[PDB]
Amino acid sequence: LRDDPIISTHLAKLYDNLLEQNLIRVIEPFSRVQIEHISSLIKLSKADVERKLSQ
Amino acid sequence: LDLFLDMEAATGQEVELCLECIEWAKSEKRTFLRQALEARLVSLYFDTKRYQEALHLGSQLLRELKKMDDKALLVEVQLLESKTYHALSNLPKARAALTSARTTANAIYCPPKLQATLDMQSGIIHAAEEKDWKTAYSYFYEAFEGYDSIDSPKAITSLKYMLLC
Amino acid sequence: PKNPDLRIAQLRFLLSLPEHRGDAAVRDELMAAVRDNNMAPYYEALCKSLDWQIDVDLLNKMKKANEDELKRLDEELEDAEKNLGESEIRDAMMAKAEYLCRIGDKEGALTAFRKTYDKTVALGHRLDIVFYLLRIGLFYMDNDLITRNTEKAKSLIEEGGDWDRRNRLKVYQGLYCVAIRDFKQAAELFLDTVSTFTSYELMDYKTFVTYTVYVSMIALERPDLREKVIKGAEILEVLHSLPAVRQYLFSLYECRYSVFFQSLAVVEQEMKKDWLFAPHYRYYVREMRIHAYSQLLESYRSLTLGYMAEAFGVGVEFIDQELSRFIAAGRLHCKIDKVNEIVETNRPDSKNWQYQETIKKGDLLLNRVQKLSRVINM
Amino acid sequence: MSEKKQPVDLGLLEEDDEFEEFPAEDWAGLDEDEDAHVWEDNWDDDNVEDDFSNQLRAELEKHGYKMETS
Repeated sequence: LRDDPIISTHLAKLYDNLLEQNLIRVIEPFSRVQIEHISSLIKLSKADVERKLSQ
Repeated sequence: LDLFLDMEAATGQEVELCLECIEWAKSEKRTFLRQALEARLVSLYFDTKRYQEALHLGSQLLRELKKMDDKALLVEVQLLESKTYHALSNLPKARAALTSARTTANAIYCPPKLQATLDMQSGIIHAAEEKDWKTAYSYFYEAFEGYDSIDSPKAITSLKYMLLC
Repeated sequence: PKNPDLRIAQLRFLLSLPEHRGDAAVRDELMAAVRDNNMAPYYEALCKSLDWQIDVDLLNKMKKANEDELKRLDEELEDAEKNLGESEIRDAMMAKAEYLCRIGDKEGALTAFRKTYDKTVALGHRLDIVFYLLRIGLFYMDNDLITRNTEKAKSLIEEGGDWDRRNRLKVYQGLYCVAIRDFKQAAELFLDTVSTFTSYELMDYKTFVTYTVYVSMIALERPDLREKVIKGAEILEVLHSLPAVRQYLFSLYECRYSVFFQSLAVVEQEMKKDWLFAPHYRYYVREMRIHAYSQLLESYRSLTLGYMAEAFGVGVEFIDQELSRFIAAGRLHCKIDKVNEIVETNRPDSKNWQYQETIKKGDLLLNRVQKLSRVINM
Repeated sequence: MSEKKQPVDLGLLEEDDEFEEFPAEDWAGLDEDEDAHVWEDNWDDDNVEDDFSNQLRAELEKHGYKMETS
C-alpha cells in the first residue's frame, strides 16, 4: 500500500466511512458519555477521533 | 528505444539523448519518427511526473496530429492526455480527451493494449467521481478482459482494480 | 500601459520602502530604462533612485527620440488626416496615445484617448480605449477615474461576453477588488479562471492564481472552499506549481496551527512589499487569525488551555490577550472565563438571537419612521 | 435658526486657517491608501493598527521564536 495508487484516498474514505458508521452507531444512543468509555470500544486514541468528529 | 528504456538505467542521459533523437530525426527530416520519439518521450515525462512540458510539448504534438493522418497515434496521446489530466486531477479535460480518443478510435480496430486502456482509465474517471460502480465495474471488468493473459503485473493490478472498485 | 514597463514600473513600491531589495529593483529598472521610452517615470521617481552622474547621459538620447517618433506619429496622423477613414485616424490617434502611455504622461494621453474615445466606431473599441485607461490607471492608482469609464462602458454592451475582452474586464474587476477590501463580492470575480490566461498587458496567470488564493483563502469558509475550489480542478492543476499553497489550503483546512503558523511567516513577508496588495496586510493577518479561531472555536464548547496551547504551538500568555482582545475588539463569541483556567463559551446565538438579530433593523426602521414623522407637515 | 451655524463656521474657518492644506495633503497621504476603502473597516484596521503601531506590529515573525522560548 506504499506502492498503492491515487485510490489510496478511496481506501481512506472507506476507512473513514466505516469510522462514520462506528460513530453514528455508538454515539447515537448516547446523549452524554465518557470519551474513553466510547473509544475503549474501538481501542483507539481520542485525538484523530476528536478531529474527525469535530470536523 | 523501448528496450533501452525498459532497462531503467541512467535516466538523465535518456531524456537528453531522446532530444538528440528528435534533433537527428528532424535533421534527416523524419516527421513520423520524431512524432514517435515525442510519443515515448512524453511517457518518459509522465514517468518523471513532469506535467508541464509533457502537457505542453504533447499539446504541440497534438497540433501536428489533429492535422495529419494516423488517427491511431492520436489515441495514444489523448489516452496519455487523459492520464496526465487525471494525474493532475482534472476531470472534464480527461473526459474530453477520452471521448475524443473514443470517437477517433471507433473506426480503427485497436490492439487490446490500446483498446482496454480506454476503459481502464475510464473506470478511474467514473469511480474518481464515484457516479456508478456498475458502469465502472464494467470498465475494470472489460479492462480485465483486455489485460487477461497478456501481462502479469497488468493482470494482477487489473484484478486489483476489479476487487478495488 | 500594456507594455512590460507596467510591471517593471510596478516594482517601484518594493524599490521604495526597503533599502534591501532596491538593488535588483533598480537593476531591472536601469536595464529597462532603454525600453518603452522609460525616461519620464524614472525621472519622476529619480528622487527614489541614484545620483545624477550616469543619469544625465541617456536622458539626452531618450528625449530626442521621444520627439522623433512623436513627430512621426504627428506627421503620420496628418497624413491619416484629410482622408476618408475612421480606423486609420483611430489607430493613429491610439498609437499616439499608447506612445503617450510609453512616456508616462496622461495629459496628452487623456485628450488623445479622449479624441479616439470620440472616434469610437463601436462600443467594443470604446471598451478597448477604456481598458487602455485601466492599465495605466493601475500604475497611476486612481480610483474614480478608472471606475468612471467602466461605469459608463458597463451599461449597454449588448455584444456578448468576448473571449479575453470581457474576461479582461472581469480580471480588472479582480484588480479593483484586490484594491478595495470588498471580498464577498470579490468571490465571484475569479470564477472565470478557467478562461483566464497569461495577460502580459496586466498580469501573469500564475500571479492571478497567487493573488486569488488570498481572497479565497481568507474570505471564504469551508462550504465555500469545499464548494468552489476543493471541488474545483483549476486549483488542482496549479497546486503543483508551488508546494506552499497546497500546505496553506490543506493544513488550514485540516486546522493544523503548529505548522500553519510555522509557515505563516512566509504569508507575512510575502504579504508586504507588494504593489496593490500592501496596505491591507494588517487586515488579512488579524482577519485570518479570528477566522481560524472561529474555525476551531465553532465546533468546540469548552476548551482547556493545554490542548489549545498544544494546538497553536504557542505560550498561554499570548492566547490570553488574544481572545481577551477578541471579545470586545474581535467580537467573536460570548464571555470567556478563567476561574478554571479553561476556555468556555456559551454562544446562545441560535434560538433567541436568531430572532434578536432583527431588533437592530427594528430600531433603525423605528428611527427611519421617526424620519417619516419628520416629513410630516414640513 | 441655522444662523448659529455661522459663528461655529467662523470657528471652522479658524480651524482651516490653523494649517492651510498641510493636513489635507499630509492626511491625504493616509487617505490615498484609505480612499474608497470602506471606513467602517478602517476603524477596525485603524483600531488594531494604532494599537500595534506602538509595539508588536507584525509580530507573526516573532512567534516562531516564541515557540522554543514559550
